[PDB]
Order: sequence, then structure tokens, then C-alpha cells
Amino acid sequence: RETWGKKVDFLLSVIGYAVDLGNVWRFPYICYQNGGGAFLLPYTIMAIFGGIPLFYMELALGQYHRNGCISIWRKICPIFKGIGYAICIIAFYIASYYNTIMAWALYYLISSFTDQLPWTSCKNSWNTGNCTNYFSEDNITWTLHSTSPAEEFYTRHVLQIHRSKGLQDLGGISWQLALCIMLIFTVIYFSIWKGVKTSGKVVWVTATFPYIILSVLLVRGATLPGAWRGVLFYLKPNWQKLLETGVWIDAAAQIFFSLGPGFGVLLAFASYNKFNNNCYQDALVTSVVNCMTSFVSGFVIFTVLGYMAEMRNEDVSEVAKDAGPSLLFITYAEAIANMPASTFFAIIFFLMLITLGLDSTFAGLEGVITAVLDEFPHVWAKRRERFVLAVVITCFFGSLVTLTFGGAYVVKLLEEYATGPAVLTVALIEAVAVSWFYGITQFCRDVKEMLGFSPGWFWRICWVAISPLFLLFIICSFLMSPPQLRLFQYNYPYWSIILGYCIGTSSFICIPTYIAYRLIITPGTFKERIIKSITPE
Amino acid sequence: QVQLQQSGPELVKLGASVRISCKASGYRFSYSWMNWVKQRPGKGLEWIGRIYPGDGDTKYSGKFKGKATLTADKSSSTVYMQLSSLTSEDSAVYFCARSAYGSEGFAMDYWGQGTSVT
Amino acid sequence: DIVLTQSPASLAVSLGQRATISCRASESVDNYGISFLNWFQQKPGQPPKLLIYAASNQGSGVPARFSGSGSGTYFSLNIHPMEEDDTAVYFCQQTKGVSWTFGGGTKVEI
Ligand SMILES: *[C@@H]1O[C@H](CO)[C@@H](O[C@@H]2O[C@H](CO)[C@@H](O)[C@H](O)[C@H]2NC(C)=O)[C@H](O)[C@H]1NC(C)=O
Ligand SMILES: CC(C)CCC[C@@H](C)[C@H]1CC[C@H]2[C@@H]3CC=C4C[C@@H](O)CC[C@]4(C)[C@H]3CC[C@]12C
Ligand SMILES: NCCc1c[nH]c2ccc(O)cc12
Ligand SMILES: NCCc1c[nH]c2ccc(O)cc12
Ligand SMILES: CCCCCCCCCCCC
Ligand SMILES: CCCCCCCCCCCC
Ligand SMILES: CCCCCCCCCCCC
Ligand SMILES: CCCCCCCCCCCC
Ligand SMILES: CCCCCCCCCC
Ligand SMILES: CCCCCCC
Ligand SMILES: CCCCCCC
Ligand SMILES: CCCCCCC
Ligand SMILES: CCCCCCC
Ligand SMILES: CCCCCCC
Ligand SMILES: CCCCCCC
Ligand SMILES: CCCCC
Ligand SMILES: [Cl-]
Repeated sequence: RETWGKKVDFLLSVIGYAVDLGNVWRFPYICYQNGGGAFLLPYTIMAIFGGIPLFYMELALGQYHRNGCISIWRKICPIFKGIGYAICIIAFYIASYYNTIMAWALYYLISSFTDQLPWTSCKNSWNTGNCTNYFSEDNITWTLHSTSPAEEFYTRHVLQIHRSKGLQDLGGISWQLALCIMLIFTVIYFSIWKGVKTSGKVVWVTATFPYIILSVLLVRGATLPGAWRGVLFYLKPNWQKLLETGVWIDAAAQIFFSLGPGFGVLLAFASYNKFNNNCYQDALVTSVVNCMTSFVSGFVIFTVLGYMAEMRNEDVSEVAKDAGPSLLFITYAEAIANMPASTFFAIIFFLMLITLGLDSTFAGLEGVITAVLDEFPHVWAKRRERFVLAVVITCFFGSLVTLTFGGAYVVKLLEEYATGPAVLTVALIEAVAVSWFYGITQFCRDVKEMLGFSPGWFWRICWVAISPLFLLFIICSFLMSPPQLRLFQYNYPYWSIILGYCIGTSSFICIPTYIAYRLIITPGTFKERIIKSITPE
Repeated sequence: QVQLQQSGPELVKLGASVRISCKASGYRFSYSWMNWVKQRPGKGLEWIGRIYPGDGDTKYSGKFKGKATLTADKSSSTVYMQLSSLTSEDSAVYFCARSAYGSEGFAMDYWGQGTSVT
Repeated sequence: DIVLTQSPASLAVSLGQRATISCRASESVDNYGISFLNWFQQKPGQPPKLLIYAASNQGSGVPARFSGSGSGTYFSLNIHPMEEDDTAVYFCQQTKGVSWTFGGGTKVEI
């Protein structure tokens, strides 16, 4: 098989997957949803114990075996081969949820090309009766139904949720978003068609640009008057609501989606080169840079929110309460509309979001494309381009049902149900298979001399008890706590809750059904069946 | 409410200029558009242009951008229409209508008494 | 530009019968599920009066006899049998961007 070549492209790819628009969206959103300051204190130890061991162990396993992501299990535990299809379905769902955000971001980038951005005021295609958020000389009387120009732009222009009365009501089509998704899919298909060479070559040009745009946006937002209330609200200890009913589980899920363990991308990036004496270093640096960029995004978001609250002369905890994922697209839009240096900051921020989401979804799709090819050699021989075209077709077919519907309700449902308990159970079964079933002693007896140092006394005790204990605790809390959802003054009905629970349960039923298929295809009694089926080849 | 009071009649001369005022009150005039129509005696209606108070945005059309100009005044809550090269063709009555909101379809619900510019 | 054409030009409908007014164009003014169309009532000497809101809802203070429907390109203005006082020239307005244009006009009588 081919190799990554030079370590620089591999490091760039890992850090590019680390910097994720999904994380930049979810971290400050749930932060402000739970209360802001009471989100970072019970977060650091969970982030460490969820990212460091899983990422490091999976990178080491990939660099040691080099058999893709699905075929890498044939030499460890062939009973749990269904995890390949599980993570494939998970990646399909995550891509279907990411495509709508990508289309929204690119449509915003297109609409932000005119000299007069359509955010300072409401034009002939917006409800001016409720469009009254204009900073005047104390002549505004906010009521229980007042809205914002950016809110109207996100609601009745790009989404048109006014035509849909919920999930049970069908919504109108959107040709603009349709062509946007078409263009995004052709771009990503032309990007993946070449191969791992252009994969590693395309990350370097899109590596420092998001960082520099983030830095200039931060130094621009930190200068506006009102950058103190935001940071004071973001840096509150708040030791009152963190014991049991806090945001610990949501923070765990957020850092899980950020680090991306078990998503197949790590095994994909490690199945190319051995990367001697640098696996632990790369894992540590990518984890700390992901934590740093997430912290910086949350910091700048809360700074802009505090600035807006001080400009509006209102408390920070009441602006955009019921707003879901719109928070970014509304607050940053209002900030750029208020900034006298517009028409440039919005463009560079939209370009940042576009390239970030592109590299994220590209790595996510490659992590499945290079695994299914290793699983099917008759396809990997010649039909690679045909299969990637077919997977692009099926991905856009799956994303059509959530794009053409014209409603963010299914988007929020997938955001709160697809990247949660299913991938949590996937990570749990992967960890228990690599720790309990597969001997940790013989697992480390090679990676020790492979990386030069001894991983003992930390992972020998972390991979066995505390990590699976925390995983099972998070999973049980998720299964026991009913995930109530609200978005744009719309309560999710019990039928939608049941549908979400059913899709979350069936998203990982492939692993137990494959276990059943294996135990019914293996002859003999149960004892000899298991003891001759779970054999590392 | 209905308080779109306009000015009285004026005299039209060849190569002149007349200003028509439109006093708006009773609602948020700085958030709704201000439309101006042109009706000839014994003819239909002709749209001149629109103006958005508080922002200065104007959209002139209907071969009238060369001789018609709209001006808003947030202090006096009045709308002014600048004219030029007055002729017997454009010498007719002019109204001052206020458009509706977005969900209402931007309809001219409120009108004025009329300004007979003859 | 977007020009409107009305038909018919004159409707001498007697008292006790309904009538219909059409306003055709190249639009297709449908945008965000809101039919961009406005119907006005112009009386001789009196200023115009709004009748239908976005060609779907009735105006403010207007009688229940006024109604209107239609979508896409063709639009119908179905009016209940009126009296000798509701006779007035009606106009259709296209409020879609970026320019606004009025209709031709109808001459309803007995
Ligand atoms: C948006 O403007 C509309 C008016 O066009 C208002 O909506 C209604 O407001 C009344 C008065 O409070 C409420 O009883 C209705 O329930 C509102 N409608 C709906 C669908 O909720 C209001 O000023 C603004 N907000 C909303 C949500 O419509
Ligand atoms: C502080 C954060 C937000 C911005 C800083 C960006 C840093 C962390 C990123 C951007 C460029 C990255 C480097 C790109 C190239 C290489 C060379 C490779 O052989 C080792 C990794 C290394 C050295 C990367 C380390 C991490 C890096 C320096
Ligand atoms: N945080 C990276 C998001 C992600 C993980 N797996 C994925 C698979 C496909 C995709 O488009 C995106 C993803
Ligand atoms: N933030 C995780 C949402 C959540 C809580 N409990 C859950 C149960 C099932 C599910 O699919 C999702 C959830
Ligand atoms: C006035 C309308 C101009 C529209 C320009 C669209 C440019 C799209 C560029 C997309 C780049 C990915
Ligand atoms: C009235 C406009 C409807 C537009 C529907 C677009 C559907 C695109 C489907 C593309 C499938 C390949
Ligand atoms: C409001 C105007 C939106 C224009 C969107 C153009 C999108 C072009 C996509 C081309 C895909 C090949
Ligand atoms: C976000 C900060 C993460 C810090 C991780 C430190 C890991 C130290 C490992 C030491 C092993 C001996
Ligand atoms: C009554 C129609 C319900 C449609 C639900 C669609 C759910 C899609 C989940 C991906
Ligand atoms: C409005 C529902 C659209 C479903 C599309 C399924 C392909
Ligand atoms: C052909 C590859 C184009 C990549 C564009 C990234 C913005
Ligand atoms: C009310 C809790 C229901 C849990 C169902 C788990 C399958
Ligand atoms: C696809 C819709 C499924 C509804 C299930 C209701 C229990
Ligand atoms: C109350 C939760 C029921 C979940 C059923 C999943 C099949
Ligand atoms: C009321 C519980 C319904 C479960 C349906 C599972 C398919
Ligand atoms: C905008 C499409 C670029 C293809 C190389
Ligand atoms: Cl984070």
C-alpha cells in the first residue's frame, strides 16, 4: 500500500481535521445554552480523558497494523467487524447534517458580495413589521415578539421555515440551496477523485488561512467597546449546577465530536505510514491545538455576544435564548453589519467557514472511502472512481431529504441524535475490544519500541477502567435523560422523539446483527464457537 | 393611522421645479417604505419610485429617474419629491402612499388626500 | 421590466351576479410562499383603497364580499355580487423586486 510520504502533510491533515466548523458551532452554542461560565470548569478533565487516550491508542493501532479501518479488525477481533458499517452509517449521517450548513455558508458567501450587505436593514423580502432591531438614540422598545435583521435573514430568506408548520408539514423546494449543494458536491468529488496525493497537497494551502482569519477576527472583535461583560460572563466559576444535572454530558459529546475518535479518520490517516517515534507527539499536538482553537472560538463568540448585549443595553443570558445553531449566523452577521469595515470581514469569515467545512467533510469522507476500498479489493483494483462517484450520488441523495425539505428541524434532530449515543456506543465497543478482549500487554509490547518511550503507568491504567467507566456513564446518562428539543418556538412532538430514538438505536444495530450472523454461521457449541471465532489473525 | 397629509395645488410652468411634501405620522415611518404614484386625468396609475426613510435608499424607475428625486427627513417625519422640467405631459395629480409590512405583501394600505399639480 | 396586463377591460355585470378580474404577466411572482400582488379600488375623485392583502387575505375594514385567489402566473379576483356603490376602477400591482408596475384597469358597471 501507499504511504503518506513526508510527515508534514500528515500533520497538516490531522490538524485540519482537528479544526472543525462543527466544533466551532457546537462548543459556544451549548456553552451559552447551559449558561456560559458553567461550561469550561467541568470540561478540561473530560476533554483529556476522552481525547488523549482514544486518539493516541487509535493512532498507534493504525500505525502498527496498516489495514484501513474496516479490514483492520480482521486481525484483532473479527466478531466486531460490523463497526465498519456502523461508522459508515454514522459518517453518512454526519455528512448529511454537514451539507446543509455548508450550503448555508456558501450561500452567505455568495450573498455577501454586494457593496451593501443585506444585514444592516430589511429589504423588500423581509417582514419590516417585526424587523425593528436598529440601534437608535433610545427610541427602541423591545417586546416579547421583536426580531432582528439577521434573524429574519436566517429564518425567512435562506430557510423559509414560515412555509413549514413542523416536521409533519412538508416544505417548499429551494433551487438556490439545490445548486449550492450541487456545486459543493462537484467540488468535493473533483477533490477526492485524484487520490491521497492531492489529499495531502490540498491541506497545506488551506492550513494557515483559517488560522489567520481567526486571529484577525479575534483582534478586531476584542477592540469594540463592550469586550468585558462577555468575557466576565464566559469566565464565571458557577459551582452551583455542575454536580449531576449540569452540562457534563453535553460537554463530553461536544469534545468527542471535536476530537473525532473512532470516526475512522484516525485509522485512515494511520494506515499509510508507520510514523516511528512521533505518534504520541502528533496526537498530543493535534489534541492541544484542537482544544486551543475551540477555546479561541468560544472566547471570540462570547466577546462578540457581550459587545452586542452592551450595545443593546440588556443582559447577556437573554439574547437569542430559543435560537439553536443560528447563534453564529445571527450574532456575527449583526457584528459585521455594525462594524464600519464591512464587505471584507464577512467575506473572509465565510471563506474561513467554507474551507474549514470542506477540509472537515473531505477528511470524513476519505476515512470511509479508503476503508471500504481496503475491505473490497475487487473494487479497490479499478472501480475506485466509480465507487466514489456512487458514494457522492448516495450522499447527495441522502442530503436532499434534509435540504429540499426547507426546515432546520430535521437538521437539529440529526445534530442532537446522530453524533451522540450511536458513536458513543461505537467508541465504547471499540475500546472494550482493544482493551479487554485484545491484551493491552501485547498491544503495547510493540508500540513501546515503535515510539521509543514506555506508555506504561498512565495508559495501562487509563485504557482499562476509567475510560470505559466514563464512556458507560455518559451513555447511560444519555439513555436515561430525555433529550427535549426546542427550535424557533416549536416543541418537538413525541412522535419525533420516538423517531429519533429509533434511528439512534438502529444506527448501531449492525454490530449486534453481525455478531448474530457470525454466531449462527459458526458451527458447534457456544463455547468452542466463541473461543475459535475471537482469534486475532 | 391615516395621517398622510400632503400640500396644496401648485402652478406648472415650462422648465420649472416644484417640491411636494408628505407629512407622515402615527406609525414607525423610519421602518416602512414611502411610495409615490402618478395618475393622469382620465388615465390609469403610474408608479414613480419608492424611498426608505432612515436609510436614504431609493429605487427610481419608469423613465422618471431623470426628472424625479425623493428626499426623506427623519426630524420632521416628512417626505419630499423633487421635480424638474415640468411639462403638460407630467402635469397631473400625485399621491403619497405607505407600503405594508413583509408578511402583508408590501401593499399601499394608507394613502393621501391628493396633490393636484396642474 | 415586469409589465401587467388586465382582462377584460369592461364588465357591465348587472346587480346580483359575480365577476372575475384577471392580471397576467411573465410572473410567477411567487417568492417565499407569498404571492406578491395587490388589488386597489380607485373611485373617481377618491384616492385608491387597498382590497386584498398579498392576493390571499382581505384588507382592513373592507367588506367580506371582496375576495381573491390564484398562484404563479394566473390570478383571479372573484367578487361577490355588489351594489351600485362598489363600482370603481380596479388595478393590480406587482410588488416584486426590483421595480413596481401597476396594471391596466377595469371598468365595472351595470
Ligand atoms: C411578528 O409580527 C406579527 C404580526 O404580523 C405578530 O405575530 C402575532 O402577534 C400576536 C400579538 O402578540 C400574537 O397573538 C400571535 O400569536 C403572533 N403570531 C404568531 C404566529 O405567533 C408579532 O408582532 C411578531 N411575532 C410573531 C411570532 O408573529
Ligand atoms: C495557536 C494556534 C491556534 C495557531 C498555531 C498554528 C500551529 C499550532 C500549527 C499550524 C502549522 C502547524 C505545523 C505545520 C508543519 C509542521 C511540520 C511537521 O513536520 C511537524 C508538525 C508541524 C510543526 C505543524 C505543527 C503545528 C502547526 C505549527
Ligand atoms: N468533526 C468532523 C466531522 C465528521 C466526522 N466524520 C465525518 C464524516 C463525513 C463528514 O462529511 C464529516 C464528518
Ligand atoms: N446531547 C445528547 C442528546 C441526547 C440525550 N439523550 C439522548 C438519547 C438518545 C439520543 O439519540 C440522543 C440523546
Ligand atoms: C450580482 C450577483 C453576483 C453573483 C456572483 C456569484 C459568484 C459565485 C462565486 C462562487 C465561488 C465559490
Ligand atoms: C419549483 C422548483 C422545484 C425545484 C426542485 C429541484 C429538485 C432538484 C432535484 C435534483 C435531483 C438530482
Ligand atoms: C440569489 C441568487 C443566487 C445565485 C446562486 C447561484 C448558484 C450557482 C451554482 C452553480 C452550480 C454549478
Ligand atoms: C487541554 C490540555 C491537555 C493537556 C494534556 C496533558 C497530557 C499529559 C500526559 C502526561 C503523560 C505522562
Ligand atoms: C410525516 C413525514 C415524516 C418525515 C420524517 C423524515 C425524517 C428523516 C430523518 C432523516
Ligand atoms: C417533502 C418531502 C420530500 C422527501 C424527499 C425524499 C427523497
Ligand atoms: C481543485 C481543488 C480546489 C480546492 C479549492 C479550495 C478552496
Ligand atoms: C424512558 C427511558 C427509555 C429507555 C429506552 C432504552 C431502549
Ligand atoms: C419514517 C417515520 C417513522 C415514524 C415512526 C413513528 C413511531
Ligand atoms: C421511551 C423511549 C422508547 C425508545 C424505543 C426504541 C425502540
Ligand atoms: C411505543 C413504542 C414503539 C417502538 C417501535 C420500535 C420500532
Ligand atoms: C469552482 C469549481 C472549481 C473546480 C476546479
Ligand atoms: Cl471543545
